[PDB]
Parts: sequence; structure tokens; C-alpha cells
Amino acid sequence: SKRYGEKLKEVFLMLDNNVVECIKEITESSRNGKLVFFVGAGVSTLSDYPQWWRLVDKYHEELYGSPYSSDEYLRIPQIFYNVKGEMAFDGILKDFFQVDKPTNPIHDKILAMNPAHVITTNYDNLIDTACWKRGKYFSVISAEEDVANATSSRYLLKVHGDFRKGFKGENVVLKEDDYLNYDQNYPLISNLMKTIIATHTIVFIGYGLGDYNINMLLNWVRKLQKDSFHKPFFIRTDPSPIENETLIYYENKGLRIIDAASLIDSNEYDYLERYSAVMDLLIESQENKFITKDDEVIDYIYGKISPLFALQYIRKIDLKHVFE
Amino acid sequence: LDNNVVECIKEITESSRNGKLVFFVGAGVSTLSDYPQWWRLVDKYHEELYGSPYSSDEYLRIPQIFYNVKGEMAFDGILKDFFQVDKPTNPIHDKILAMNPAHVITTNYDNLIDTACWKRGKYFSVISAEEDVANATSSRYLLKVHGDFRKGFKGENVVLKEDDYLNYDQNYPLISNLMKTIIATHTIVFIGYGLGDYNINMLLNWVRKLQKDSFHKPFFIRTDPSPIENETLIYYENKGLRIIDAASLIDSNEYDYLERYSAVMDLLIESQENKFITKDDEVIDYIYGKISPLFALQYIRKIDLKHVFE
Amino acid sequence: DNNVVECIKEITESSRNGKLVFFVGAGVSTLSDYPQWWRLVDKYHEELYGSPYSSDEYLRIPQIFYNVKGEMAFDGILKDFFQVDKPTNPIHDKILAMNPAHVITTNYDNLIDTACWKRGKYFSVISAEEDVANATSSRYLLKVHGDFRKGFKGENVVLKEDDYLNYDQNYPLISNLMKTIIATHTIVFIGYGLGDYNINMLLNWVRKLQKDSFHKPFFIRTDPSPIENETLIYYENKGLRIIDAASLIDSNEYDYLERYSAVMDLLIESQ
Amino acid sequence: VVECIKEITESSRNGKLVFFVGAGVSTLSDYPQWWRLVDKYHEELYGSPYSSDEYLRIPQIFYNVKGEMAFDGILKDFFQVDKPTNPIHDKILAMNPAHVITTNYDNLIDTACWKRGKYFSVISAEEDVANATSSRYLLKVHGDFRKGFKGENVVLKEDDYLNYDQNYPLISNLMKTIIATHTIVFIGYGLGDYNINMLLNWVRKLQKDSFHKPFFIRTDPSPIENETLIYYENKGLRIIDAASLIDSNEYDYLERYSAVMDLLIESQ
Ligand SMILES: NC(=O)c1ccc[n+]([C@@H]2O[C@H](COP(=O)([O-])OP(=O)(O)OC[C@H]3O[C@@H](n4cnc5c(N)ncnc54)[C@H](O)[C@@H]3O)[C@@H](O)[C@H]2O)c1
Ligand SMILES: NC(=O)c1ccc[n+]([C@@H]2O[C@H](COP(=O)([O-])OP(=O)(O)OC[C@H]3O[C@@H](n4cnc5c(N)ncnc54)[C@H](O)[C@@H]3O)[C@@H](O)[C@H]2O)c1
Ligand SMILES: NC(=O)c1ccc[n+]([C@@H]2O[C@H](COP(=O)([O-])OP(=O)(O)OC[C@H]3O[C@@H](n4cnc5c(N)ncnc54)[C@H](O)[C@@H]3O)[C@@H](O)[C@H]2O)c1
Ligand SMILES: NC(=O)c1ccc[n+]([C@@H]2O[C@H](COP(=O)([O-])OP(=O)(O)OC[C@H]3O[C@@H](n4cnc5c(N)ncnc54)[C@H](O)[C@@H]3O)[C@@H](O)[C@H]2O)c1
Repeated sequence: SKRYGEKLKEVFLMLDNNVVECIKEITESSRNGKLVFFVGAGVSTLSDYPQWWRLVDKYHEELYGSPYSSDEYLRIPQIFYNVKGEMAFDGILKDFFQVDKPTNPIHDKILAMNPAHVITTNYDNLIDTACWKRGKYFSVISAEEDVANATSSRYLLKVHGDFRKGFKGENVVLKEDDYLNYDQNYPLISNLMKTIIATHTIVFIGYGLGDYNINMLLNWVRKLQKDSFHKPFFIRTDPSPIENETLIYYENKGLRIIDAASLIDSNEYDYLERYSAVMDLLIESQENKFITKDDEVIDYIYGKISPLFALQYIRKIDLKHVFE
Repeated sequence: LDNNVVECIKEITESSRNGKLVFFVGAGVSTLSDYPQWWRLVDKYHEELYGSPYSSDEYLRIPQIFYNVKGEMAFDGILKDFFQVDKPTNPIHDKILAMNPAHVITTNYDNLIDTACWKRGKYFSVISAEEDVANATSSRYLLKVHGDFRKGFKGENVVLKEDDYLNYDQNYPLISNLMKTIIATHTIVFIGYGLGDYNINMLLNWVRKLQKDSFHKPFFIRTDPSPIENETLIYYENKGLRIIDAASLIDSNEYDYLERYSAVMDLLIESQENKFITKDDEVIDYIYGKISPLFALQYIRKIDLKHVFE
Repeated sequence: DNNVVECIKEITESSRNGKLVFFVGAGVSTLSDYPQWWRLVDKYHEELYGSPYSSDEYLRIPQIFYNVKGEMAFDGILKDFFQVDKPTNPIHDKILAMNPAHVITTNYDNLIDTACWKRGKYFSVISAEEDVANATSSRYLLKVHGDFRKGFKGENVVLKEDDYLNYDQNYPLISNLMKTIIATHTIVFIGYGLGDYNINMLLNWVRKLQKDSFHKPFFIRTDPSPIENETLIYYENKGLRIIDAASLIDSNEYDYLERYSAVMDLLIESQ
Repeated sequence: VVECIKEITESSRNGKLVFFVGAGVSTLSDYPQWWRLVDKYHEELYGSPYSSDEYLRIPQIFYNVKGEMAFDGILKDFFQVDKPTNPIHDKILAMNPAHVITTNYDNLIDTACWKRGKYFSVISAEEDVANATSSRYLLKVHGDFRKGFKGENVVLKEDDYLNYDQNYPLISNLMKTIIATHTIVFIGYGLGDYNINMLLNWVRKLQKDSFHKPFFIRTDPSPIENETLIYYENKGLRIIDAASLIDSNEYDYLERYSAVMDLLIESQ
């Protein structure tokens, strides 16, 4: 623990200026309550939740008997649904996603950032349980109707649905038709997601850069007026570092990319190490662990105290809350 | 009043108490403060374009023709000289504010709602442009979907010409999405709008595409001089609107619009604290609504009960 | 003027070259004593409320009547108002004689159909999705808004507000054919007003085309008064080359047939 | 296959048969497959070398970072070649197509039509739609290099495909009209090709029986899987498989091309 903390401190000390600025911005958004987390399949896989390539390859085994491009990801489930029946599709869905898995530490770190909302394409309930444990209530929206009757100000928006109503394929977006008619089938959910993106600070965690949903979001963001939105933060946790060409392309596309592999060296299959590196960097920056010089000490104290310069006297009891 | 009107009042007041009431204020409320109606601008454009002096499509066409012909400078100058006039804030603006709306969406370019919010001591983050959406300093929005003249009395800051309406979804994606989200997640009351209004019917067309029971029917405060024909009410209520008719609300003249608006506004406000229970069944229903959640607890302190009943 | 004669010369060259298609509207059908649309709108309004129309009302009133009274009443009114033997007015004969490549008509009557049949000029009539795929002829008489060939019902026609709302979804093949014919031929807009809903929709579509990637359609404005200069320039920059019958000749308000006949026969002679 | 060849022969005799020539036919003429040029782009970006997304993205990434000049330079060095027209070109033209629609941006089909004596008003840009001087059309729906080997004249990157309708309204309208008014036979197209699937997505919007189901000539080595065949025939494509039509070698594609084309021609 102490060794890991010291190594994280050294990593922060040798961190690049752009990455430290990104960390500062994310921490400021968290302090302001305007931080939204967009969780992908990486966080779900961190809890060994069934991966989608597995589902697609069982579908392909049923279709052709021998067990995958990105287009295939949507075509194969569609071919199974059409050639086969919806009953077999739903049976596979239930047999595979009808499992109970723990909430890996990345869920805890995501919830510990105090995100205003947690958007996710994951049909699992890991994030819901994680927010239940922490005692903060998130109104879960996974169907069109759920949008209207939202109980709380904080949203847990599963943009692709989930299996709360049942392990049926009409509850989730998995096949090609679901994606083609998503705008027509999920008007309210899509509008809510876009509004949350526009009004909040979005951090993409668990997504590959070439993911379908990320590219769709960037396509939509292209339409927005220049400088009318804040560039979302993209936590990239792929094994190998990010190529400079891809990094520049996707940063010009509208992302501020924090590459986990570029901060901490780890084994090719040590995804949890990279997720933890990024999330722990953010959390410790939140937890004042990385402030060492007296200059940063004065800056932190001033940031906490200066607003109180407007008041004539501050109760000593209040000073406790002033310093959390 | 009629049972359906009382039900609309109850729903509106419950939403206002819960903080989930959004007010969609049209041009009628602004005109209530003598603000120049758009038809005045359209007639001025027609008089400048032709010898002298409008359909719904002409509303957008004549400004568009004047633009294309006489220049953005001329269009802008007409708008500036016609709109750069200070006006007072109506008692109906203050009634709307006193309803405690979560958000106030409006298709008005004036600051009358802005001035009323500033006077009433209500802090709303004003969203009149695309950049304002991300810069919203508060969680309650005063959303001018058609822009305004805060940046300047320019024709590019507001949606007046036909081209502006044609490319609205492309020029105001953030604002349009925000309006649709607020409509979906809130209780919407339309005031100052004609039932055949362009914006109202565009919103109804959008709602047509939603799921059958995935949204709450917006409340439409209709304040035209004559009572709504039963055929029109049937047509528009089947389209997702719950209409509170002011003409049916009270007897009034043909051109006393302030009284018609104030009837509905006051009837809503005074019902804010009204239990709306007269028979014993309603009283017992209200008491059960107050006391049933406490059935989970084994015992309730009597001194606590005062908070249960406010 | 140079403009009028040059436009008519262009029309005649299109006719001679064989790339001429006529977009026939409501005025041409109204000439031969055919109920104007606002007459049916007034009929629906009277049935709805008992007393008597903007562009939006044109669609909404039939839509309101269909929604409340029902589809059966809508179809009954349509039948009793449109089932009638009517004569092919001289403008039909003139347009046919101009040897159009195709006839694209927003009118749901059979007038142009009967004119073609009895005049010897054969067109494959396309008024429904099934027509486009299986049409014997290569030259189409395209009724974009359908007609009553199958039956006097509102489902075969585009009248209500919802019919115009879902036209692209409901008439993909017909709309594609119309736009292709507009792109690949010379369009003469006869029987339409400048502020027409259909004309403005077509101009909206044209606005999205590549700059000077098409030939501006010819708009025959057979209206009572002369066209205002500002309106004329506005609609000429919208991709329309307008030939006005209120400036070509002089007549009174009700001489609509005279305006049509003049603006058509003069072009015919110029060829 | 008998009914499909009967229908194709009927269309050819009547004159209402159109051919959709894909990249496969030009590849037959040793014209580089698209994935080869995608690998070329991927080599100058990351240094060392394919789904549809990457197909459209690698060119897009190179265009964005490297610039327009490098994109056009690679295009010029990659397409400044002359390739003989296959016997497949001649066989396809032997049916006297009403129109020929191809996504290939080469000039193989133009030269084949010239040599065989047929005349098609080749359309490859927007301004060519109005100026066409014939009812016969050769619709190059993805542009051409006739105006020069410039990136903006063709549709081969992600941005081009995304804004195709907004940039090719007339060409898209003409293609859809030709498909609706004719019977279409697809030749040299991947059964899972992006353009073919976009066409199928558009077709699923049309009302049932309002269009002739297009013929898809599949020339892959292995026979089309029964599940894939059933799915893509339900979608609206009548699939004729050359792999199952006659046994063939894996890398000998011309044999299946000729098998299908000559089985259609001899069926005349
Ligand atoms: N062709 C295919 O797409 C395919 C098919 C079957 C299996 N696989 C294998 O599955 C493995 C992982 O899933 P994927 O293929 O969808 O990755 P992916 O590259 O498609 O998804 C990448 C994103 O998901 C996260 N992620 C990926 N793998 C993870 C893992 N094992 N644990 C935790 N987070 C992970 C990463 O954070 C990354 O941002 C890969 O090694 C892949 O080779 C791939
Ligand atoms: N061409 C024109 O439309 C035109 C031009 C000049 C005058 N007028 C007449 O003057 C009045 C202008 O209003 P409109 O026709 O645009 O209404 P409208 O029907 O277009 O607007 C409807 C809404 O505006 C409100 N409203 C209407 N008139 C109002 C007024 N004078 N003061 C405050 N609120 C009002 C109503 O509450 C109603 O909900 C109308 O009575 C109209 O007949 C119309
Ligand atoms: N539409 C209405 O609500 C309304 C109200 C009063 C009068 N009118 C009548 O409408 C006619 C023209 O006005 P509009 O353009 O608004 O009508 P409209 O909506 O019928 O326009 C049809 C177009 O066709 C041509 N046309 C018009 N009347 C014709 C006729 N009798 N025969 C042949 N062609 C004709 C003109 O180009 C006209 O613009 C006049 O006869 C007028 O008496 C209509
Ligand atoms: N996940 C993936 O997508 C994946 C993975 C590994 C390999 N591959 C593919 O293996 C491919 C081998 O070729 P392919 O069959 O997939 O081609 P293809 O996918 O480009 O199919 C193109 C079409 O053109 C025709 N064609 C293909 N090759 C031809 C040739 N040499 N000559 C004439 N016509 C030809 C084919 O019959 C097919 O109709 C590579 O292009 C590569 O993309 C794909």
C-alpha cells in the first residue's frame, strides 16, 4: 500500500502538463458536482461480466457451427434473431447475462468521484449496486418510460437498456436493428444523454477509441457549434500506449485523452492496473495526496478560504465544513 | 369549475410543490405587457417591400423576403428600431414566477421574463444561445429557445425568418435538445400560445414520435376570447395536450386578455395551498396519503406529527 | 423584354431536344370546373363547426375532420365532392401538344389521364408505390399526391396534414422519381402559386442541391395582378424562372383561362 | 437459379436490367482492392499494417493528420495505372444493360463500353446529372478521377460516406430511381459489403412488393452458408452463388465470375 502510494505520487510528479491539467479539470468538476461518468464495457469486464465477443461467438456457433469485426458485432446477433427466432436469442441472453458479479474497485472509485450522473451502455446492474451501497440514490433510467418518472436529480442512464424488466432482447440494444432504430426507439433516452453530455463534464472510462458508441457520440458532437461544448475526457486503458497519430486525430475530434498505458507500465493483460492508475490519480488529486510544496499548500488554503472574505466573521464550527 | 379543470389545477400545483413545473411562455404573455406583436414587424416588412399591408407561412416568408432583398443590415435595423423599447413586467410574469417553476422556456426575444426574474429575486441561468448551455451557472434554466437580443439587437441572434425555423434543429442543437429534455422530464404549462401556433404544433409533431405513454401531456393555458370548439378541443387533447380554457373559465369581453390570463393564473396560485377536499372521502384520502408512509415505522412521536401535516 | 423571350426560347429548345417535363398544379385542373382545394377545406370546416384558409389550415382542417369525424366520413365527403365527369380544358390539350417528356401532377383527378388517353399521347400513370416498380411505359404521368383510381378514399391521396407529414416515409419511390425527373428534365410549373406549399417544398429541396447543378424550373404565374418586383427577384433567386401572365397580357380578375391559354400558346408558337 | 436467370434474361431482352458493378470486378483486372490502399494508408501513419469502420477511418485519419496533399498524392500514385478490361466486363455488357451502376472510381467500365460499341452517359459528379445527354446511364456513385486524382472527387474516407447524401443528392436520387424502375443484378460485391447493406437498409423502407428483388451474384470461394443466404434473401436479395454453382479454386475468382455471367448469357 505504502509502496503503491509512493509510486502514484512519483507518477503524478513526473506526469505531463496536459495530463495534470486534465486531472485538475476533472477534480474541479467533481468538486462542483458537474462531473458525469460515461462507463463502457471495460468497467463491466473488470468484474468478469460476460464480454460481447463471447455472446457474438456463441451466436455464430449456433448460426454456422464454428466459433469478429465491429460490423459483425451487430450483424451476427441480427442474423441469429432473423434466421432463428427471438426465443433462442432471448434464451442465450438469459443464460449468459443471468449472473451475479461483484462491483470491482473501479466502480467504487467512479462513485467516489461524486459524479452528477453515470451514463452507461452496460446492461448489467453493477453500477446500480455500487451506488446503492454508497448510500447515494441514483434514479435508474433504462427504458423510455423511466425518463418521465425520474425520482431524483442524479441519473443512472443506461442508454442501451438493461434486463430489469427481464432478460429479453427487446429490453436492450444489441443487434443491428436496435442500433439502426435507436433514435426512433429511444428518443427520450438519447435526448437525455445528449443533454447530460452538453451540460456536464463527461469522462469516458471503459471504452475503446474506435468503439461504435464513441464514434456516434463524436459524430453528433461534430454538429455542435464550435466551442459550444466542453471536450469530454476519455480514459484510455488499452494495453499498449496510444499512437501519436491516433491521439492527435481523436483529440481534434473532440476528446481529451488520458492514456493509462502512457502513465504506468503494466502487463498486456493487466487492465485493472491501468484503470486503477487513472482512477487513483484522480481520487488522490481529489484527496490532497499530491500537494507537497508550500506553494500548493497556500493555493489550496486560499481556494478554500477566499470566498469567506466576503463575510465579516466565520464561526469556528463552520471552519470545519469549510475544510471538509 | 369542471372536474377536468380541477384535475389539471391539482396536477399543476403538485408539480409546482415538487419543483417539477416548467412554464412554456409564448408571445401572448409578452404582448400582455404591450410588447410589439410579431404581426406588427411582418406588416412593417410588407409595407417596406410593397406599397402597403398575415398567414402562418407569411409570418416566416415576409421577413425572409425582406432579408434576401433589402439586406441583413435593413432587416436588423427594422428589428432594432421596433424592439429596442423598454416595457414593464406584467402581473402575469410575477404570477408565473410565484408558481415556482423549475424552468421557464420561452419563445420570446424580450427580457420581460428576465426582468421579472431579476425583480422577483429569482436566479435563473439565461440560455439564449448555443454557448450558454455549457456555461449555465445554475441548475434552473430560463431557456429562450428562439434566442434574444442580449448580445445585440441583430437578426442573427433570434429566430424570426423562415430560414431560421428551417435550420433551427441544425443551428440550435444544444438548445433544442435541452428544451426537449426539459419537456420530457418536467410538467409543462403553455401560456401565451395559440393552439394553432407554429411552435406548439412543431412540439406536438415531435411528441407524436414518442412512446405511447412515455411522456406527460403538457398543460395548455388557452386564453383566446371565445371558448374552444368541442371539435378543436377533441383534436388537440388527443394530440397530447390538456387544455385549460380561460374563456370557459370566466365570462369576459373580446379584447380584455389580461383578465383572461389573470383568471387562470390566480385560480392556479390560490389553489397552491388548497387541499381541494370537500367531501369526507377526499379528506380521508388526503389523510391516508399523509399517514400511509408512516405505517412502516413501529411508532411515531406525536410531536413529530406536526411536520407530517406541515 | 429580353428575359421573357429568352426563357421562352429555353423552353422551346427543351421541347425540341425532348427534355421537357410539365409539373401541373391546381390552377390547370380548376380551369375545367374542378373543385379548388379550399372549397373542400371549407366543406370540412362547415361539417366540423358549421361556418367558414392559411397554408396550415389547409392541412389541419381536413386532419381535424379525419381525426374526429372519422375516415369513413372523410372518404364520403371526398367521393361526393370529387366523383364527377369533368371536361378536359384546352390547357390539357396545349400541354399535351407541347410533347412533354413526363407529366408530374399534384392533382389527384383523372383530367390529364383522360386528356392523354383521348389525345393519343400515352403515359404510364404512376400514382402509388406499386406503379413505380411495374410501369410498362418509360414516360411517366406522375401523380405525386396520388389519385382515386383504386377508390375515392383519402388513403390513396395526399390531403391531410399527416399525409404531408409522412409523405417521404409513405411515398419514397414517388418522391425519388419526382426529384430525379426534376433533375434530369426541364420543369414547367403550371397551375401553382408562388406561395404554394408544394412549390416551396420543392424550392427547399432545390436549396440543398449543389450550386448551379440544375436547370431552374419554369414557373407559369397565371395570377390576376402583376408580380411585385421584390417577390419576383426573391423567387427567381430560389431557382425559379417565372413567366407571368399578368405582365404578358392584360385581362381582368376572372380571365384565368385566358392567362393559361396565352402563356401556353405563345410558348407553343415560339417553338 | 433457373427463375433468376429467366428474370435476368427477360430484363435484358426488354431492356429493364441494370448491373451493380462492385470493387470485385475491377480487382479482377488487378485494380488494387480497397483494403490494399487502406493498408497503404495505415503504413504511413503507424508504420506497419479490416472492418468497415477501419476501412473508412484509416483514410480519414491520414487525411486529417497528414493532410489533403498527402492523401491526393497517395491516390495519384495508387490509381495512375492502366488495366485491361476483364472478360467479365464484356460479359456484363453483353446483356445490353439499361444502366450500369458501379462504386468503382476507375475508368475500366467506360473503356469497356467504348470498345464494345455501347454508349452510356457516364455520371460521376453532381453537375454531370443535368448535362447527361442520354437515357442510358453509367452511374459512378462514388465519384471518379476524370477531373483528376483528387481526394475531393471520390468517396473513399469516413467523411465522404457520412456526408454522401448531403454532397451527392442528385446521384443518390438517380441511383435509387434506377434501382426502383429496373431489375438490379449485383456483381463483384461483398455480401456483407457496406454499400450493399446501406442499399438493403434503404430498401427495407419501401413497401413490400413495390420493388423487384435485386439479384446478388456471390462469387466467394466457399458456398454461401444457408443461414446467411436465408437472412440476405429475407432482406430482399435473391442470391445466386457461383461457389455452389460450380466447384472452383480458392484464388480463382474469374472462373466463378465467368460461370455466373455465361450461365446468364447462354440462358438468353
Ligand atoms: N475481434 C474481437 O473483437 C474479439 C472477439 C473475441 C474476443 N476478443 C478479445 O477480447 C478481449 C477484450 O475484449 P474486447 O475484445 O471487446 O476489447 P476491445 O478492444 O474490443 O475493447 C477495448 C476497451 O475495453 C476495455 N477492455 C478490453 N478488454 C478488457 C478486459 N479483458 N478486461 C477489462 N477491460 C477490458 C479496455 O479498457 C478498452 O478501453 C480482447 O483481448 C480481444 O482480443 C476480441
Ligand atoms: N395578421 C395578424 O395576425 C394581425 C395583425 C394585426 C392585428 N391582428 C389582431 O390583433 C390581435 C393580435 O393577436 P394575434 O392574432 O397574433 O393572436 P394569436 O392568435 O396569433 O396569438 C394567440 C395567443 O396570443 C394571445 N393574445 C392574442 N392577442 C393578444 C393581445 N392583444 N394581448 C395579449 N395577448 C394576446 C392569446 O392569449 C393567445 O393565446 C389578434 O386579435 C389579431 O386578430 C392580427
Ligand atoms: N384560398 C382561399 O381561401 C380563397 C379565399 C378567397 C378567394 N379565393 C379564390 O382563390 C382564387 C385564387 O387565389 P389563390 O391563388 O389563393 O387560390 P388557390 O389557392 O386556388 O390558388 C390556385 C392557383 O391556381 C390558379 N388559379 C386560381 N384560381 C383559378 C381558377 N378559378 N381557375 C384556374 N386557375 C386558377 C392561380 O395560379 C392560383 O394561384 C380566386 O379565384 C379567389 O376567388 C380563395
Ligand atoms: N474481420 C475481418 O473483416 C477480416 C479478418 C481477416 C481477413 N479479412 C479479409 O480477407 C480478405 C480476402 O479477400 P475477401 O474475399 O474478404 O474480399 P472482400 O471481402 O473484399 O470481398 C470483395 C468481393 O470481391 C470479390 N473478390 C474478392 N477477392 C477477389 C479477387 N482476388 N479477385 C476478384 N474478385 C475478388 C469477392 O468475391 C467479393 O465479392 C481481405 O480483403 C481481408 O479484408 C477480413
